[PDB]
Amino acid sequence: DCPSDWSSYEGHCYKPFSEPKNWADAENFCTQQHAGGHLVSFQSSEEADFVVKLAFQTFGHSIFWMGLSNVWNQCNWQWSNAAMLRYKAWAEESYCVYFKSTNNKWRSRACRMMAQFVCEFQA
Amino acid sequence: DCPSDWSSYEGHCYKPFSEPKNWADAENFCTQQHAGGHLVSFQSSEEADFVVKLAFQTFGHSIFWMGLSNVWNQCNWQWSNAAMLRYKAWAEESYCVYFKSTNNKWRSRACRMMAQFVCEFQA
Amino acid sequence: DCPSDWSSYEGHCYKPFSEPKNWADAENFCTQQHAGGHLVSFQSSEEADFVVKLAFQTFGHSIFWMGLSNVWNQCNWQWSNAAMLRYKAWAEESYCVYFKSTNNKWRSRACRMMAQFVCEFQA
Amino acid sequence: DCLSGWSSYEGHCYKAFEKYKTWEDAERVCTEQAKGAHLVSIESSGEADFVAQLVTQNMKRLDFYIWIGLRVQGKVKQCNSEWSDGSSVSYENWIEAESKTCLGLEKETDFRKWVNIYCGQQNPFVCEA
Amino acid sequence: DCLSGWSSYEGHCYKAFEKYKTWEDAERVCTEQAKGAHLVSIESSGEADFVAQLVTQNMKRLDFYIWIGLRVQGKVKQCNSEWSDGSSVSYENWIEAESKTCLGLEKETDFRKWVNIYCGQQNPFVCEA
Amino acid sequence: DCLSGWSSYEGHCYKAFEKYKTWEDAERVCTEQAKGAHLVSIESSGEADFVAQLVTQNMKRLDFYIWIGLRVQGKVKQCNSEWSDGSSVSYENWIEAESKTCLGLEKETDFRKWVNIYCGQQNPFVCEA
Ligand SMILES: [Ca+2]
Ligand SMILES: [Ca+2]
Ligand SMILES: [Ca+2]
Ligand SMILES: [Ca+2]
Ligand SMILES: [Ca+2]
Ligand SMILES: [Ca+2]
Repeated sequence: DCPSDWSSYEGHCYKPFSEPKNWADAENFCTQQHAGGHLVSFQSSEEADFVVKLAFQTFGHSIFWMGLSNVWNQCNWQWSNAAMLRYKAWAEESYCVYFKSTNNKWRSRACRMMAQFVCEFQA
Repeated sequence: DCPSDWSSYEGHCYKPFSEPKNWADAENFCTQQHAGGHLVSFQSSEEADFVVKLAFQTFGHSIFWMGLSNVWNQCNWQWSNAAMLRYKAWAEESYCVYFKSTNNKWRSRACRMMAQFVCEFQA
Repeated sequence: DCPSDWSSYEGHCYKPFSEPKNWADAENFCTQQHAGGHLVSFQSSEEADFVVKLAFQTFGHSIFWMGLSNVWNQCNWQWSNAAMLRYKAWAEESYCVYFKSTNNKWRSRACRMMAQFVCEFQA
Repeated sequence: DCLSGWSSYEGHCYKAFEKYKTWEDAERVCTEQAKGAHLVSIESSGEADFVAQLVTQNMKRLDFYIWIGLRVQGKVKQCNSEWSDGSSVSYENWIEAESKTCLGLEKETDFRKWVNIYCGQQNPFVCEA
Repeated sequence: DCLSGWSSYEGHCYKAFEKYKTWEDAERVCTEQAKGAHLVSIESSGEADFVAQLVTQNMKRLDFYIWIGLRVQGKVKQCNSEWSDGSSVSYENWIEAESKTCLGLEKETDFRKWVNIYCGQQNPFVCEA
Repeated sequence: DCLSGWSSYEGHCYKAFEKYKTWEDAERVCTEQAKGAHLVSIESSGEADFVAQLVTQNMKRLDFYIWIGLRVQGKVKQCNSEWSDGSSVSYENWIEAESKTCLGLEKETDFRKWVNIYCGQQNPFVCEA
């Protein structure tokens, strides 16, 4: 059951937002937007397609954050020469996932950067 | 003749709309927006330049439908081994033509997809 | 000490505008805005990230003009056979530089084309 | 039966290749490779399942499009000769890569549906004899 | 005479090649074809018409750019010394592909106008001897 | 000591190659240089700057990323297993080029910082032995 401004798809409420924010802020914003509020999670291709067209219908051609962050930070980074990774020199701290409203394809963008977003909750 | 909001070019009226619709719906919306109303049809590069400029001036950086659809449905699809085409599992029914307000190059997209558009009518 | 609604970065005032104009007109517009007013100029990656961010936060996903024009007009154009460059048949007279609010990469676009823009001035 | 590498299915032999080639060249490889072999022809749903199972089972990077042998015969950009307002399509300004007249399978659609893609892409493929 | 396959026009020989090479390569192939041959140098409207003519009549695929011999000599991102505010350009962050310092012909302008494109593109070409 | 054309730095030899190879192909060229050679491993600040200096002093074009020996082990598009809502990441639809799990150096950062790039890119590199 969706508060008249949030849209419904399979028992969930979704809503796109205009003000560009970094990933962190956007995630935290969604939480304060509703009980159980979070940045959009795609559990299927059909949910993805719903959100994408919703986003386009609401704010046109732009880019929006999904609820996936620090994507590679926890991976197993190894120097091919088996040297211990001690010294670090990362240009960008961590990458987050976003989608462009033209399709449901997943793309990465540095989390500190701006993008619009879609929040969702269960109710 | 061009009413309020419609722009004239060579005895034709054009007007960009921002409500995202799929191809079928965009075309129909154009038809009931004025007699002879249709989806913009490009018949020269200057005409395309005009429309593209119009589209960017009015709505900025986005994607817009053009009056061409089911682009390859009537094509001669043949198997390389000359097998008989009977079974078919296209993931997508049809593809329609759209332009990006960035340039006047034609691009293809699944007709059921969301996109903004420009209607056009003569005289 | 930037005017009402202009942003500040390292003693400079910056402001993105929504009305699309070609390069020349956007540059003139910027001059008529304040003394020492011109189309934005990048001197470092920091300033670039600042402006790209401002542009995104203000107008979303779009393309904006930089204060660099006629990029190749004064270059040494030569025919590989050393023929005299008497006859001309250029499609477009000059190319100008712009960025896309998704990042700080430099791109080129014919100067007669529309694009949004960011003005910059000092003090 | 078949040759080493090629799997049998209802009187035919198939083999997935992880050489990233262009449609014209993928077809080329298949012809060089066996008894009048070609890019796979999906002629039934059973075969559709077979090829999908084959692709996933024998392949490393399942994050690309995989070529099948169906494409538009004849160099045409679009086949619809008319605009919605009855005019004849004369002037065209297609981005050559925007003419997706070749077909391939992809992960999203469980390697069972055919998606339109530009023939110039470089993708893995499946051959059939 | 001219070489076989080369059409003459005002005391020079021309030939369209449907190979897809980068500007630098296309220029090399042209040199190898005949003594003193290079990419076409259009010095007059009539020559512009001839080359356009030859292209549309002798080319199988006309949806790409066909290289001509006019380009910027060497490593040049931009030749403008400074920004509109008077400050010199030091820091630059170009996209390699955005430096369109080579010129080619296209169908949209009926192969009669010179369009700026990235030199690393692979397109057909017309040689002149 | 070092072979002809290789620069020494704290007991190791380095050589910049201006070949455009993918990460795996670049690593392969290093491995073919010597039993023990691989792509460069930046393990301290002084080494970071030596390499940075090597690149700017030896490469004729600083317009690309130069590959270094750091990358993700495995065939994982991302290592975060849960969405911010708690859900597990089962379904995914990554563009293969968006998984930037290989690193390189670039002019924007003076070849001192490591950038996340798609392993399938063709970039020049430095080998260390
Ligand atoms: Ca969900
Ligand atoms: Ca028309
Ligand atoms: Ca500045
Ligand atoms: Ca078959
Ligand atoms: Ca000549
Ligand atoms: Ca080391």
